[PDB]
Amino acid sequence: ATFTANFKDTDLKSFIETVGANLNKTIIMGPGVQGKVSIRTMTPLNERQYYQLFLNLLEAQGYAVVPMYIDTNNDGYIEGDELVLKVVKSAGDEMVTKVVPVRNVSVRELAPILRQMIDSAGSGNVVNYDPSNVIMLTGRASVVERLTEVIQRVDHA
Amino acid sequence: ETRLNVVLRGIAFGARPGAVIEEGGKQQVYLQGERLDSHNAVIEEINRDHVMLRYQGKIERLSLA
Ligand SMILES: [Ca+2]
Ligand SMILES: [Cl-]
Repeated sequence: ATFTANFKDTDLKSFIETVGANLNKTIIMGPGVQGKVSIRTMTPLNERQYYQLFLNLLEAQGYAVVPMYIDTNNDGYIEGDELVLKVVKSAGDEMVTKVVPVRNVSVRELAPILRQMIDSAGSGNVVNYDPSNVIMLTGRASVVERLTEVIQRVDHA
Repeated sequence: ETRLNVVLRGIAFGARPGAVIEEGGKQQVYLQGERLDSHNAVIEEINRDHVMLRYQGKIERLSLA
């Protein structure tokens, strides 16, 4: 099960509200959530990766997501599908997101290289290491392309 | 294409899709089967890069800006 998305100049509040619908999750919004969001999925994402995208895009704007476990039926069980989320103030430039499989190496091995690249690329660019041995990249497309080539070079080298 | 003066600003596609559609500078999120708020138009299909509208008994495409 996967998510693709293309958002151009979208009100933050409307972005947030869409992710909630996609994920089937109640999102509660703090006061003064405002701003603009743009993103495009170069590859499909699965639910975790999409949620990570979410976290990534809100963070760029200065907004943190806080998960809350609420028991709406007083049964003493809070099932995963019923987590609530609270949002609150904490061409080569296109905002894109991509999943890169890594076939021959543990992904965490690549950290100290990518750490250097992201520090240099500057803010808005984020690498996420998935436990299934794939790296997720969010940031400016030129940067995402330069990370993708370094990931793949090291993989097949 | 749709002749309605509304702009498709975002599209998130999956099992539970949604579109952000603008009208009069106001953005609003729509799920499939919901009606357009401004005009009597039904988001009949949300697909990957576009929306199909039912307006006055015709199907019309709304693509991304
Ligand atoms: Ca319960
Ligand atoms: Cl509770």
